[PDB]
Amino acid sequence: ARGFERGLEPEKIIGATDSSGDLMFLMKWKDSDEADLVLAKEANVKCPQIVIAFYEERLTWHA
Amino acid sequence: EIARGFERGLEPEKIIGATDSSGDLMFLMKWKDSDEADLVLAKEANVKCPQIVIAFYEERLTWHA
Amino acid sequence: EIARGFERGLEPEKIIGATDSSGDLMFLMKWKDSDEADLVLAKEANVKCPQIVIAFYEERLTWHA
Amino acid sequence: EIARGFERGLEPEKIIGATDSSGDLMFLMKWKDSDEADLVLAKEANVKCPQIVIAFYEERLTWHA
Amino acid sequence: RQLSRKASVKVSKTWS
Amino acid sequence: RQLSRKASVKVSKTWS
Ligand SMILES: *C(=O)c1ccc2c(c1)C(=O)OC21c2ccc(O)cc2Oc2cc(O)ccc21
Ligand SMILES: *C(=O)c1ccc2c(c1)C(=O)OC21c2ccc(O)cc2Oc2cc(O)ccc21
Repeated sequence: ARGFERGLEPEKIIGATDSSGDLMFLMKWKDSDEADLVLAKEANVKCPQIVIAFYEERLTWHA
Repeated sequence: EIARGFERGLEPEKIIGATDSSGDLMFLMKWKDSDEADLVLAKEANVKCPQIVIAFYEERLTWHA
Repeated sequence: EIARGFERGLEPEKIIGATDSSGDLMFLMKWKDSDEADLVLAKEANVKCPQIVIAFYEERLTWHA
Repeated sequence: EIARGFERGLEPEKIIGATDSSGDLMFLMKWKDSDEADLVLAKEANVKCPQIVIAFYEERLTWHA
Repeated sequence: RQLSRKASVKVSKTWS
Repeated sequence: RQLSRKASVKVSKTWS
């Protein structure tokens, strides 16, 4: 009974990884302290503003 | 001033660049069926076309050690 | 026309931050008896206030292997 | 035996490294049109050739990951 | 105009 | 958001 399915409101994304073969977010949820992973494509649709917040901070300009 | 930004009322096509040199983050927005791109505040673009911003960042992923 | 920068003509106190997000490196310069700090191109501060630049770097230096 | 150091009278080319080892900060200075490099006190290099000092530190400024 | 450069989003797997 | 973030000068102990 895991993942996005728990029905918690997402609070913030703390890291991301594609090593499973898909892009995944470590989602911390509001009013729970067990954080699990979510599919990036799903997060885009369900909490786009959380995703923006995660990506936004990590922006840099390279040579 | 007269005719800038989102006020031109076109639907956004893609973000072609971004800059924080002012003091706030802005995207250089290319709009559909126009070919002069202008700047928009990131806060606005985040709320008005959330998938375009998510799409902009998704192409630009890098991995650190 | 309001062109505050190194041109503001006030005397520098210390460098309080730094950023190279734009293609050029800039110091956030604090001025004497003012509380408006602004950005200056690093290449100018290197030539105009060399000890202010060197002072910024000496504090903040660390050692790697 | 003092016949060495800044007294070598050569023009400073670049700084090669630095060390807190003698308890005081020193730059290993390479001199122009020579390939024998020796050590120089930091406080002298700041005052004598600040542009060489600044160039050395600048190439190494960072914000991490 | 000069900030029209690379524009990378820095992402790491160092967690986990 | 490197401004407002403390900057380090990374200096090597052995060499350059
Ligand atoms: C080049 O891409 C670029 C980007 C942003 C800005 C310039 C060049 C420039 O000189 O003006 C900047 C700008 C652009 C749009 C906007 O709405 C405000 C600003 O403000 C600004 C302020 C400073 O201090 C420097 C540059 C820009
Ligand atoms: C400012 O917007 C910003 C963006 C991204 C990163 C920094 C500042 C920074 O100092 O760390 C960066 C970062 C952030 C998150 C993450 O997971 C990795 C990295 O990696 C990284 C690498 C380099 O070379 C520079 C900056 C960052």
